[PDB]
Amino acid sequence: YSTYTFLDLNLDLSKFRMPQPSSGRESP
Amino acid sequence: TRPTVRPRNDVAHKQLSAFGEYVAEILPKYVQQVQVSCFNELEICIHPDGVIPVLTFLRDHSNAQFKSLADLTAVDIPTRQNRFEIVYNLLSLRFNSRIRVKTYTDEL
Amino acid sequence: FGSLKDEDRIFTNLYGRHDWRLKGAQSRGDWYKTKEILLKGPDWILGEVKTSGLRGRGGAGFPTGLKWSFMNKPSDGRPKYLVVNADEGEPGTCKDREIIRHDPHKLVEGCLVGGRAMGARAAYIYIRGEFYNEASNLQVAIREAYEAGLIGKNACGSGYDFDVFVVRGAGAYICGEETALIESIEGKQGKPRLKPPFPADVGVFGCPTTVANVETVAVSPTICRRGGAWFASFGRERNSGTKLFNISGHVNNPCTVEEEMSVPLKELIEKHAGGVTGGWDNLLAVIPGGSSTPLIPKSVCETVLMDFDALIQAQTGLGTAAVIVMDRSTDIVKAIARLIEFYKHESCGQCTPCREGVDWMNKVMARFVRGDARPAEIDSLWEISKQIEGHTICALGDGAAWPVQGLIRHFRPELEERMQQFAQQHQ
Amino acid sequence: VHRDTPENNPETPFDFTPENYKRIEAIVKNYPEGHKAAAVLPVLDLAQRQNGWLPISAMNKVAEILQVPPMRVYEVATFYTMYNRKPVGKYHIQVCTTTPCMLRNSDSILEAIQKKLGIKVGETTPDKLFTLIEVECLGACVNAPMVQINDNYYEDLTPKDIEEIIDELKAGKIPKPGPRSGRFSCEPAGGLTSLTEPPKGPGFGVQ
Amino acid sequence: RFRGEHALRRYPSGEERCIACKLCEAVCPAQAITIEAEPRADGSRRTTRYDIDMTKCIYCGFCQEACPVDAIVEGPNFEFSTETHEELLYNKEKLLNNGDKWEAEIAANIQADYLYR
Amino acid sequence: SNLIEVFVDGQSVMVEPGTTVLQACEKVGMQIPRFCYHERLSVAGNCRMCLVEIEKAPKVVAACAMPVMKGWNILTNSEKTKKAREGVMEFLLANHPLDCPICDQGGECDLQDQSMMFGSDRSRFLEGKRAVEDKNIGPLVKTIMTRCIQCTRCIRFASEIAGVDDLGTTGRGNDMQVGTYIEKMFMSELSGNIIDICPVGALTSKPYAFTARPWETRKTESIDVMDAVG
Amino acid sequence: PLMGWASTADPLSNLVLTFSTKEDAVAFAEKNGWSYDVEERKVPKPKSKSYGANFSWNKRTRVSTK
Ligand SMILES: Cc1cc2nc3c(=O)[nH]c(=O)nc-3n(C[C@H](O)[C@H](O)[C@H](O)COP(=O)(O)O)c2cc1C
Ligand code: SF4
Ligand code: SF4
Ligand code: SF4
Ligand code: SF4
Ligand code: SF4
Ligand code: FES
Ligand code: FES
Repeated sequence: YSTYTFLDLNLDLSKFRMPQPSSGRESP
Repeated sequence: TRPTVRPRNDVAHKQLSAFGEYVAEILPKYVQQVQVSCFNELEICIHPDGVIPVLTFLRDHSNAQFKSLADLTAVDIPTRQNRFEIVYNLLSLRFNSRIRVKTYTDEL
Repeated sequence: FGSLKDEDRIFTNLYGRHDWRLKGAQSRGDWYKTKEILLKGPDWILGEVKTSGLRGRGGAGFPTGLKWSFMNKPSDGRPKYLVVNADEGEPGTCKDREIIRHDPHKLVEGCLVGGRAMGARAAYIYIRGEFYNEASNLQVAIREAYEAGLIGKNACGSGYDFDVFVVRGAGAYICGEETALIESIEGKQGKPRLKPPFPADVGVFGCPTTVANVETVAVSPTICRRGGAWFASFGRERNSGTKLFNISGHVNNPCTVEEEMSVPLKELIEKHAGGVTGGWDNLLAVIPGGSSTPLIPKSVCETVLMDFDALIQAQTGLGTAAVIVMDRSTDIVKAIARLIEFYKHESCGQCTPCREGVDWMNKVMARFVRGDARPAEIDSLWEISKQIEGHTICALGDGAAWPVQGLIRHFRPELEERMQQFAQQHQ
Repeated sequence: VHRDTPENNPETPFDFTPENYKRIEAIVKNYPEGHKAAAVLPVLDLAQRQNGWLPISAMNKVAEILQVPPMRVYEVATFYTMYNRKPVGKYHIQVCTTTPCMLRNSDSILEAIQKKLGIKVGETTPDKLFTLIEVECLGACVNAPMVQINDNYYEDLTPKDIEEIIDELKAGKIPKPGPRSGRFSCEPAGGLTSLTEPPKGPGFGVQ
Repeated sequence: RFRGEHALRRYPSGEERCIACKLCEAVCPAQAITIEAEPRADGSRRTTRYDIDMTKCIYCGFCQEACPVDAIVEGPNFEFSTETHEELLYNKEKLLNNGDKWEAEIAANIQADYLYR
Repeated sequence: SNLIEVFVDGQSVMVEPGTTVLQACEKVGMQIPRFCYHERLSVAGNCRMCLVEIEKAPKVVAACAMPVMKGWNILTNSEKTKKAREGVMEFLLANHPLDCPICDQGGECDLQDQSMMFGSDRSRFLEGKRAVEDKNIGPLVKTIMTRCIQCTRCIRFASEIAGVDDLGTTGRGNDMQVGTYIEKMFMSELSGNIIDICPVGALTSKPYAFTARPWETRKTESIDVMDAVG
Repeated sequence: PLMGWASTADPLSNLVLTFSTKEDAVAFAEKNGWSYDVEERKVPKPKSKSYGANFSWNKRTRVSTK
C-alpha cells in the first residue's frame, strides 16, 4: 500500500543474501 | 457429390471393360497395351506390324461391325525416341461404340 | 462420488482467514515438522502425490504426481528451476490474492518441498504488478522467516536449502498459459512458444524447469503431512481433493467458500448462504468455469455434481471453478458479447486463426445484441466456432469458441425473436 | 488511438537518481549471468516510478545501461498495459468493469462519475491530474464493481462512494484503501467462522 | 450491346479511368494492345503509349469484359473507312479524343445493360 | 542405419532421425503450402498454413516445427486436411484490401497461386477490412505496410544474416505493425534484398515501381561482373 | 520507325520444347544436328533445420525479438 519502499523489497534483504548465486556460464 | 458435377455411369464402363478384354486374347501378336478411359473410351496400342490385319479384323465380324472410318489424325511427340503417333478413330454402326487405334512409328 | 460430500469444516488446507495475516511466529501449521520431511528420499515424495492424485486446479487435469516424476530427467549438464505462478488470468476467479493475503508462510514450505521432488536449484515466483499492496507483504514474509535463517543455504539439516525471488509483470497474459512466462522472464515481449518443441520441461529458460499453480504446491506440505486416504475422501475414483470455491453474480453473499469434489449445484451454490435472485423460478443461467465453460440453463445441472467427468457428462468441463449466474435482470446475449469483447484486449496475435478470427466474431456479436438482419448467420457463426479448436497454440483458441458454441446450443430463440423484432421494427 | 512518436521530445532528457543506480546491483544479481542480459521489466518500471510517464529518450537511456539494441526496448513498453508513453496525471484511477462486474451493476459505477466530476468517458480530466480508464481481470468480481488506484484497491464501490471517492480525492484525502463497508475481509458470511481452532492434530506425517 | 469503335472513358471531371492494369492486353487474341506505363510525377501510375491495331483487331471484345475499373468500351459507332494503312493504327490521342467526341451515347448503353453482366 | 521408414501416404521413405515433416513430404515430390517458413532462415510457425492430418490421432499438427517419431502415416490429402487448408486461408483473405490491379508483385504473389488451388470459393465476412498507414524508410524500398500479413519473415532477417538490429513488432492482437517505431532509415549492405523475401506484394522496388507486369518478360540467365566473387 | 514496335528479323527466336530428361536431351540436338551446349541441374542442400536449438544455454544459435 506504499508506492515506494521497493528497496525494502529488493535491496534490503535480497541484496544482503542472494545466496550465493553461482548462476552458471553461459558466457555464451 | 453435388449438382454441377458430371454424373458418370458404370454400365458402359463395364461392357467396354468387358469387350476390349478378349480382343487381346484372340490376337496376342500385335496388341501391346489396352486401356479403358474413365469416360467410356478405349485405346488399343498396336505395334505397326499389324497395321493392316487388325483393321481387317475390325473391318468385318459378326460381333463387331466397325465400318465407319471417321478420323485419321497425326500427333507429334518429341522426347519419345520414336517421335510421331498415328492415331485412328473408327465407329461401329450397329453398336454405337467408339474405339481408337494408337500406332506409333518413326520418321524413316 | 461417496456420500455426496464435500462438506465445510476446519480440517482443511487453510490455516485461518482471520487468525493473523501479517508476519507471525509460525504457531500451529507453519514449520511444524520441517527437517523430517526433507530427510526422507525423493522417492518417498515421488509417488506420495499419487496417494492424493491432485489433478491441478488451474483448469486442466494431468495430475502433478505424474508431471513431476515423469517428464523429468535426472540431470544432463544444466540446472533446474521452479516456476510457481500466482497471477489470475481468468475473469472473476479471486481464488488467488486471498492466499497471499493471510497465509504467506504456507507457500514457502512447499517451494523447497516441491523443488526437492525435482532437485531444482532455486525458486522463482511471478505475481501481477497490479496486486501491488498484497505483493509487498510477500517479501515481508521473506524478511520474517527466510531472513531469520530458517531456510538457506544449509538450513535445515542438509545442503539442500535455497532461496526465493519475486518478480512482477505489468499487464501481462502469461498467467493464462505456461511457456510464455518462461519467455517473459527473459525479457521478450510475451509471444508464447510452440507447444511441442521439446515441451516445457525439455526446452525452458536456458535449462528445463517446472511450472506449477499456487495450490499445486500450497497443499503439498499438508498433503505430505496429513496424507491418507484423506485426499481421496470425496468424489469418485477419478478426482480427489478439497478445493477452494468462489461465488459471484447474483447472490446474497458473494464470497469464497471451501468444499470438495462431487457436490451438486443446487445445494452448493444456494448454501453459504443466500440465493438472492430467483433461487428457483428464475432463468438462472449458470457458468461452471471461469470463462471457457458456457451457459447451462435451469435443467438437471443443479443436481449434477462438480466432478470433472460430470461436467464432461454435461456439455463442457470446468476446472477453473468459478460461479456466476444470470437469472432475471441479465440479458443473455448482452453479457456474453462483452465476454467476447474482452478477448480482443488480451489476444497475443501470433496465430492467424486467433488473430483476425476473434474480431470476426467481435463485429458480428455486436450486430446480434443490437438486433439485426435475417438468420442463417447463426450457422455461419457456428462454423467459425467449429473452425478454431486445434489450429492455434494456446488454450485461448479453445477459450474463444466454447462460450460461442455453447450459446448456439441451449438458446435457439435467444435472438431468433430479438433480431426478428428489429426486422419487425424496420418493417 | 495511434502507437508512434512523431518527434516532439526526442531528447527531453532524463536521468536516474543516485539512490537508484545502486538498486540495479540487486536486480542484476538475480539473473543467471550471460543470459541475464535483460532485466527490463522492473527497471523500466522503476523509470516509470521516478518520472510518472517516460519519454522516448528515457527508453534510449536504459538501452546503453543493459547493452541491448534500443529497438528491443520499443517492443516491451508498447506491449504491456501499465507502462505509459503519453503524459499522464497524478492520480490514475480505474473502473474495473468486467462481465461478472457487469452483473454486479457496473452501470451505477459507470457515469454519474463524469457528471459528478466534469470529464468525458474514458478520458483524463481537462484540468490536471485525474485520468480515468477502464480495466478488466484484477481478482475479485466477488466484490462490487470496484475501483483501482495507484497503490491500492477500493473494494465495495457504490454510488455513495461515487459521491465520496471522487469527492475525497478532489480534497486530497485517502478514501479507505480496501472494503469501505460490509465484510472487511471478504468472508463466507455464514461460514466465516468454520470453527476456528488448531487444525486437528498436526503430526500425521508418519505415513 | 452492339460492338464497334473503340474509345476510352474517364470519371467526372477528367481523371483517366484507365489504371493501366494490362489485363486487356493479355486477353487480346490479336495482341493489338501495346502499353508502356510509367509513374507520373504525382505518384499514381498512368500510360505512355497505348495502341489498338484496328487492322489486326478481331473484335472479341474481351477488353470490355476484362477491365476491373471498366476503362475501355466498345463504342457503338461504325463511322470508319479512311484511305491509308498508315492511319488506322490508333494512338492514345485519338482514343481520348474519340472517347470525348461523345459520352452520352456510351454512358446510356452501359447504364441500361450493366445489370445483366 | 540411422533412419525410420515413415509411410508418407502409405509409402516408405528413410529420413534422418530428427528432420521435419516438411522435408519428408518434400522429398517424395510434394508441396505443402509454405508461409511462415524458409529454408535459408530460422523456423517459426505463426502463419499456420501447413496442416496435415496425421493418422491415428484426432488432432491436426503443423509440419514446420516438430520432429518425426516412429513411422507414421502422414495422410496428406484427407477429408479433414482440406477442411484445414480451406480453413486458415479464408481468414487472412478477409482483412486485406482489394489490390492487384496495382500491386507490383501481381503475377507472383503467394495469395494468388495458393488461392486458386487450395482454399474456398466465395466470401462471407462481409464488412470490416482494417486499414493501417504506411511510411518511408529509404529511397529504395517502396513501402505499403497495409498488406503485411505478418508472417514474421522480414522481421527475423534483421536478427539473421544482415546483422542490423533495426526492425521489430509493435502492437497487440489485431493491431500490430512491423515497421520501425522511430523514423530511422534502414540502409546498409544487402538492404535492398528484402523485397524478394516479402512473400506478398507489400514490399517492392522503388525505381522499378510502375513499369510492367511479370508475364511479359523473357527470363535469360547470365552472370554479373561488378565484383570479384561474380 | 513509325511506332517504336519491336519489329525484327531473326526468324526463329521463339522455340521452346518440353524435354523429359538429360538422356534424350542430347539425342534430339544430334538427330537434326546443329551445335549446342549443355548446363547442369542444380539441386540444393537437404538440409539440417531443427527448431528447439534456437534457445540456448551456452550456444550462439539463439533468436530474439520474435
Ligand atoms: C482460460 C484459461 C486461463 C488460465 N489462467 C491461468 C492463470 O491465470 N494462472 C495460472 O497459473 N494458470 C492459468 N491457466 C492454466 C494454465 O494452463 C496452467 O497454469 C499451466 O498449464 C500449469 O498448470 P497447473 O495449474 O496444473 O499448474 C489458465 C488456463 C485457461 C484455459
Ligand atoms: S491463440 Fe494464437 S495469438 Fe493467442 S496466445 Fe495462442 S498463439 Fe498467441
Ligand atoms: S482497360 Fe484495364 S487493362 Fe486496359 S489499359 Fe485500361 S485499366 Fe489497363
Ligand atoms: S477489341 Fe477484340 S481484338 Fe481488340 S483488344 Fe479487345 S478483344 Fe482484343
Ligand atoms: S514485410 Fe509484410 S509479408 Fe513480409 S514479414 Fe513483414 S508483415 Fe510479413
Ligand atoms: S500481394 Fe497478394 S493480396 Fe495483395 S494485391 Fe497482390 S495478390 Fe492480392
Ligand atoms: S475483474 Fe474487475 S475487479 Fe475482478
Ligand atoms: S506453414 Fe509456416 S506454420 Fe504452417
